[PDB]
Amino acid sequence: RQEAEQLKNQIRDARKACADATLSQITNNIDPVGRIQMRTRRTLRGHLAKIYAMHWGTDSRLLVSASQDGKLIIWDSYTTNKVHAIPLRSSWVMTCAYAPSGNYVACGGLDNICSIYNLKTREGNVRVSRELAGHTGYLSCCRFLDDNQIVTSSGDTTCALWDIETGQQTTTFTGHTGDVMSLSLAPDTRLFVSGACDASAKLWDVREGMCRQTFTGHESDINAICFFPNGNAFATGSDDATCRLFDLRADQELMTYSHDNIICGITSVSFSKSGRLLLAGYDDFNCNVWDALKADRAGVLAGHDNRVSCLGVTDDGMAVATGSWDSFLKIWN
Amino acid sequence: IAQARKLVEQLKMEANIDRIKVSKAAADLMAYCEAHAKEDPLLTPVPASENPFR
Amino acid sequence: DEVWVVGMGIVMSLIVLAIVFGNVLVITAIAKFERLQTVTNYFITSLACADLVMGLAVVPFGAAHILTKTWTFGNFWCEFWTSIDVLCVTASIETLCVIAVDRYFAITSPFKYQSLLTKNKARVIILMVWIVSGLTSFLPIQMHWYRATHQEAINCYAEETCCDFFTNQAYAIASSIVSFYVPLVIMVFVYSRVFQEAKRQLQKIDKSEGRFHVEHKALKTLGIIMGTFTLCWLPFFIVNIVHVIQDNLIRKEVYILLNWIGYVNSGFNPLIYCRSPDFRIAFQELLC
Amino acid sequence: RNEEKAQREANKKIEKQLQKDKQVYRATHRLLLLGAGESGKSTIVKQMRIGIFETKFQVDKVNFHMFDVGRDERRKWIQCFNDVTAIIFVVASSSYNMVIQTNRLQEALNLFKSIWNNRWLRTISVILFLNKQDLLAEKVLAGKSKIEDYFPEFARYTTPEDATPEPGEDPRVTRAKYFIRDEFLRISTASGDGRHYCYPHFTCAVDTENIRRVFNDCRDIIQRMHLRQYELL
Ligand SMILES: CN[C@@H]1CCc2c(ccc(O)c2O)[C@H]1O
Repeated sequence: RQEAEQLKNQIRDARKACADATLSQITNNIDPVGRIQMRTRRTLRGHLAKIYAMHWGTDSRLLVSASQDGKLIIWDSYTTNKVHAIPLRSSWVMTCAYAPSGNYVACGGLDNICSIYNLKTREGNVRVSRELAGHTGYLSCCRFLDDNQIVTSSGDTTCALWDIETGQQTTTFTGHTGDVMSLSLAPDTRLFVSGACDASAKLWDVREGMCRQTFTGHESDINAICFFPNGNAFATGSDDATCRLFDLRADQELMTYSHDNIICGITSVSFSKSGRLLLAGYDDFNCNVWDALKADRAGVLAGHDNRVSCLGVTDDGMAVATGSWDSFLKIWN
Repeated sequence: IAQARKLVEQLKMEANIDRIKVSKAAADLMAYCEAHAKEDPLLTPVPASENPFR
Repeated sequence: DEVWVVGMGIVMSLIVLAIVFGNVLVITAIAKFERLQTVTNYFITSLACADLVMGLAVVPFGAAHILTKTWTFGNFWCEFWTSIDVLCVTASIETLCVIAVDRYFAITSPFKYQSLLTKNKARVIILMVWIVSGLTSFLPIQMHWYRATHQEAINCYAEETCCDFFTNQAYAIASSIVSFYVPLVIMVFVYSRVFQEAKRQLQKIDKSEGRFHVEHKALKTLGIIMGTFTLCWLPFFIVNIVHVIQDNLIRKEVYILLNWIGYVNSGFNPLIYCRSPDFRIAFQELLC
Repeated sequence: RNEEKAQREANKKIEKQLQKDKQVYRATHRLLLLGAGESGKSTIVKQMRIGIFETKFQVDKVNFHMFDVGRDERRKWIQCFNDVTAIIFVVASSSYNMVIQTNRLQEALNLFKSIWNNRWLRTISVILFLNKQDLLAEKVLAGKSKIEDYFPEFARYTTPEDATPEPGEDPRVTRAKYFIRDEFLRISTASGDGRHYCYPHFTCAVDTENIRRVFNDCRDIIQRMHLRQYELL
C-alpha cells in the first residue's frame, strides 16, 4: 500500500509540473461564438414511456431510441416516420446503439443481457440475432466497433468486448471501483473511455486490453462521456453540476464547465462536429450549450417537460436530437 | 493482498508515460477548432436552402 | 341617469374583456403545450371554447341591446343571436357536468378509469355534448318552435326593431331541464359520492397515522366548484320556470339581470377549473 | 416517388400496433418488489404467484406486474422505477437481533430512509410487509434478548391508544410489533408531504391473502393520487 501511495503522489506531481498554463489563459483571445438560437425543427412522437438512450445512424438520417415500454423504435428523422418498432423481452431498457453499417441495432438494460437485432432480415422484419450474456449487472451503455464486434459497459464495474459470431466475451476490462455508467469509442476505434460511479474516468486500449490512464476530476459519479472529434480529448458529465474536459496527452483536466445557478446533475454530453460546442443535457428540464474552448455558455435548449436523458450530435453535424423522460424526441438545429 | 499488488502494478503502468505541456495540447485543440469551424452546421447558421430539416 | 348608462356600458365592457381574456388564455395554454394535452383537459378546453363563444357573441350584442334599448340588426340576426346564446349556455353547463362525471369515474373506479377514458372516447363525448347542445338551441329557434302565441309576443315577432325573448311553455320547460336541471342533479350526485370517497380516505389516513402529526380542503374545493355554478345559474332557471308558468309575474329587468348573472359564470369558470400548478406555470410563462 | 407511400404505410401500421400496445400497457400496473435479503421476499413472491425476476398476476380482472431485482448498497438503477404504482417493501420483522456487524432491522430502516428520501422515487407510495410475524412472536414471548438491549427507545415506548390487535395475542408481542411498525411509520411520516404514504402490514408465511392486501393498497394509492390531483385532499 505504501508503494501505491508513492506512485499516486508521483503521478500527481508529474501532472502538476506538466501544467504550464491553463486552457482559459491560452483561449482568451479567441472570439466567442456569441448567443446561439436553436429551435425544435421536428418532434418525434409515439413512445409510451420515458426515453433513456438514443444513437444516430451513420447515414445521419436514421436514429434508434429506447423506452421503458419495451419498444425500440427506429425513426426517419427527415420524414418523421417510423421505419421500425422492435418489441423487447425486458421492459426495462437503459441503453441502445446503432451499428455503423446500419444493419444491426443493439439493446440492453436491467435484463443483464445485450440484445442485438438484425434489421436486414427479409423473412422476418426484426429478430434477435444474439443474446449476449455474462454480465452480472445492468448494461449502462453499448457501442459498436463494427458489424461483428461490440463493447458494453455494465454495472459489474467491468467493460467487456464481445464477438458477435461466436457469442462470448473476447476481452474484459476491470479496474473501476463503482458501476460503469457510460462508454464512448474513439474515432479510430482502437481506444475508448468509460465513466464510472467511482468519480474516475479511465482510458482503455481495445487491442491490448489493459487500462492506460485514469483521470480523477470531480467527486460525484460520471453519467455521460464523449470524445472530442479530434479523438485526443473527452468531456465528462457528473451528478455534480460540474462538466469537465480532459486531455489524453496532458493526462489531466483542461477546463471545467459549471455555473452558480445550476445545481442539478448532467445526464448526457456530446460535442459538435468541429468541437467548438459542448452540448450537455441536465437533470433540469432544459439543455445547455457550452463553448468548449472558453467555458462560456452559448445557448440554452428548453422545451422538455421532464429531465433530458439522451443527447447526440449527428455525424455531419447538421442536427442535435435530445430524448427526455417526456417520451418525446426533439431534433434541433 | 493480491488485489493490492495488482493495483500497485496498474499504478506503475500509468505512471510511466510521456506527457506534453498543456500549452501544446491547448494549442492543438484551438487549431483543430479553428480549422474545422468552416464545416460545422451547428456553430454557424446554415442557409435554409441547405438545411435538410427545415 | 346619463351617468348610469355610461357606468353600465363600462361594466359590460369590463365583463366581456375579462371573459375573452381568460378563455383565450386558457385555450392558448392548452394548445401551445403538449404537456397540458390531457383527457380531462379536452373537456376543459371544450368548456373554454364554449365560454369564449358566449362572451364574444352573446355578451357584446346583448350589451348593445340593453344600452341601445332596441335591436338595430335584422330579424334573422335576432334568431341567430338567441340560438348562439342558448347553444353556448347549454354547451358550457353540459361540459361542467361531463367534467364532474369524469372526476367521478377517476376517483370512484381508479383501476378501470385509465382504460375506459381515451382520446377517441373524449372526442366522442365532446362531440355528443355539442350535438345535444345544438339540438336544444338551433332546431327550435330557427324553425320557430319556441315562438309563443301571445299578443305581445306576436307584436314583437313582427317589428324588426324589437328583439326580446318570449317563449312557449313546452320549449322553455324542456330547454331549462336539459340545460341545467339534469346536469344539476348529475353533478350533485357525482360530487356527493366524491366527497364521501375523500372523507373515507381521510378517516383511513387518520387511523393509519393518528399518533403522528401527518375535511376542510375537500369542503372548500367543492364549495368553490359547485357554489359558483349553482349561485350563478339557479336563480335564472328558477325564474324562467316561474314566469313561464305565469303564476308569479316576473319583471323583464329581473329576468335580464339574472340572465347576465348567469352569463358571468363563463368568466368565473377559468378561475375555478384552471388553478392547477401546471396551468399556473403555463400562465406565468405566457404573460411575463 | 413510391418511397413516400411505403413509408406512410409502414408508419400507419406501426402506429396502429403502438396504439394497441399503449392500451395494453396503460391497462396494466407495475410494482417493484424491493427488500432486504433473506427477509422472505421469495416466499411472499411465491405466495402472490399462486438477472431480473418478473411475475404477472391479476386480481379482480386487474393486471398487476411485479419486478424483483437482484447487487450492492449503491442503487443507480433505482431511478428506472419512477412512475410505478407502488414499491413493495418486505422486511424480516423478527430479525431485530442479527448481523447483516449491524442489526438487520437497523439496516432495513436505513434502506427505507434512503428509498423514502430518494429524489426520483418521490410521489411513489411504499407498501410495507413486516414478514415473519410468527418468528417475532416466538422470540418476544420466549425468554431471550430484549428489544431495549438493541433498540434503546423501546424502554420508553408505550402501546398506542389505537391498540388494534389480532383475535389472539400477548401484550408483549403486541408492544414489539407496534414498536417495529411505528419506527417505519415515523421514518415515513416526516419526509412525506402528502404525495406518497407508507402502508404497513403484518404478514406471515401461513397467510395467503396478501393479494387482496396489495390490491386494496394499490386502489387506495391511485384514489389518493387522483384526489390530491384535483385538490380535494
Ligand atoms: C335570450 N336569453 C336566453 C333565454 C332562455 C335560455 C337561456 C339560456 C339557456 C336556456 O336553456 C334557455 O332556455 C338564455 O340565455
